[PDB]
Amino acid sequence: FVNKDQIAKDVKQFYDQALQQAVVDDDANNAKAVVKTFHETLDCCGSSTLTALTTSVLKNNLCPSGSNIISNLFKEDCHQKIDDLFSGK
Amino acid sequence: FVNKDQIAKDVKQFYDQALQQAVVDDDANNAKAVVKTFHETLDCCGSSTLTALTTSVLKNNLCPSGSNIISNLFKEDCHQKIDDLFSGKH
Amino acid sequence: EVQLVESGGGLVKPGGSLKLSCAASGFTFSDYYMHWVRQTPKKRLEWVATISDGGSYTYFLDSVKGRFTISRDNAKNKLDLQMSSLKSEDTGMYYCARDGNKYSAWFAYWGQGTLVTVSADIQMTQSSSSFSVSLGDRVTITCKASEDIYNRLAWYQQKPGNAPRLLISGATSLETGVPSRFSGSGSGKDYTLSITSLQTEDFATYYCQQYWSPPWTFGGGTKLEIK
Amino acid sequence: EVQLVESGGGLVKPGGSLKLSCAASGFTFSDYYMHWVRQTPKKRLEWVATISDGGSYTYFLDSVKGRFTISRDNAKNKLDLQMSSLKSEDTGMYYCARDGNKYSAWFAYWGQGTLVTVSDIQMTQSSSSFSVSLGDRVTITCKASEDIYNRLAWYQQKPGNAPRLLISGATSLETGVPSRFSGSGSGKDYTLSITSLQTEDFATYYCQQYWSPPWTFGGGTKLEIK
Repeated sequence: FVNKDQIAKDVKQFYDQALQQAVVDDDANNAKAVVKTFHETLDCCGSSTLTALTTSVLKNNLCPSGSNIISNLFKEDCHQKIDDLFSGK
Repeated sequence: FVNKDQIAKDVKQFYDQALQQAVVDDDANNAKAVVKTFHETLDCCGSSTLTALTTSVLKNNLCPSGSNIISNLFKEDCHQKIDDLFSGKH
Repeated sequence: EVQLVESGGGLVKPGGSLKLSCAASGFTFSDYYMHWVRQTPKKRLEWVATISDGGSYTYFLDSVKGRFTISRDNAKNKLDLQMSSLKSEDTGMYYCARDGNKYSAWFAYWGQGTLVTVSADIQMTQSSSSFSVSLGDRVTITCKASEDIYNRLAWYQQKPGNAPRLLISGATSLETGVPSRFSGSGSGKDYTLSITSLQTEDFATYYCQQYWSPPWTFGGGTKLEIK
Repeated sequence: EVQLVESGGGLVKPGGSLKLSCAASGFTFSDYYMHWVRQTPKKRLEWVATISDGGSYTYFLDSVKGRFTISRDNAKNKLDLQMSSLKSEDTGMYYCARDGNKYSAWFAYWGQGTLVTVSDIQMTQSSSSFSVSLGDRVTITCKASEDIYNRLAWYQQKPGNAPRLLISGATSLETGVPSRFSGSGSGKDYTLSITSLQTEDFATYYCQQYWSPPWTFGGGTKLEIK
């Protein structure tokens, strides 16, 4: 059996892992593909845990579209969108 | 540390679990929401393991859109779409 | 080797109760939905009950609903059918069957059966009850569905005394250890089972089954007789 | 209950080498990115290195790149900075710091420091010092060279002691930070306001941006009594 909280936690970790790897240039074009897939599929951008990477994620063309700059803050929403996937929102 | 194969395996199982729960009772509306979210988000329909549920899945309006009737067959594509999510395809 | 051994069957009075049990071995029991299929005295095959891999989910034939209960013990590798309020209609051989996959409703493996004798919907149409064919001949057994099945059709061979054996699944796919002389074709509603170069082991009753929409209905069968 | 103890100093020759080590305790070491921030003798704060939670990912200040190396032992709860080809610019107190979250580049906890003696977004703090009396009110200003999207921290530092985090995300006070401290601002302009100045409040105040690396600090604003 699989528990909602742990699987959401795991998917979020996998995303962070892909994000960190995608941000450093090399054969890590697989990580860049995964990140692009997650961003496009979940209509998100960035990690709420690994927030420091955001500028590097933007500069690596991983978030071409989608407004993340709300009010006067850029909010990283992938961890939320992952939560919404497993919640049904 | 979190590995790709185990996560998809777990995400696929979670989907199956939500699917089974969604088709058995009308008052398991959370499971119906999860299934609708997965189908809409991944542009999929049905479980490749729990294929027998398909008719019940369709009758419970869990697949409003997306062509799954490829030739004279209905292909359950959620397990594939989940694999594609963790592979970086689709 | 996958093994299913059913116990529990006997002579019972109308309204009576029986407790059938199936003892599985040779595979990961916890990974499969398990079912109960019964064969009527007039040799008609009929699906009765399903238990989910974990055991939380349960499916029943409308006529047995509220009189039959299914349970399973994943630790003890056993599956049980608790039959109560027994009617005449329930008389038959009760086969314990492991699903082809986790839950596709086709029966890859069956047990020897337990006889249950009680003292006094998609229609699957098999054109002929029997065919008189000689050795070395060629036969085509036809199976018609009341509705589109979407190639979700199985074929079973059954010699007398023995349980049904799965030949083909998904209308066309032969099982391992099924000879090249057996072939399945068709689409939508019309399906066929063709046997070329008829050998002696081929004389038996052949059934088609749909696994699209429940209840998982079977055909009447087509018994191949020598002439 | 969080503790960081740094060992490895002090006196070294130009071109020389040193091996700084930090001994973490009181939290889950494996869940945080760890950093090295140095304070110059002219009291200017400067971030130098980052190691990922697992250890596989490494970030460096351009001036230390290729001379400095990072490592960590999650089993031994320790972090190391291997310094080589040392220059005069490298002189200062070396603080070991735990990230506020997994990797947001703000420093929630710092160690006492190890002295190392050897012989870009501009964060502008208008006033180097302010002469204010007890019970008074102050507003310390911090200006960014570009929009830093409220990704700004404020640190208080009394002498002898290491910097202590007051505010993160421009406005959010840390636990155990009194109501008299407040942070406001947006884009490039930020402020740290202290009302009813108490005695413990006289110290040097720094702002730091954590939007784009290198994580630059302000010059500081020392509050002196009069």
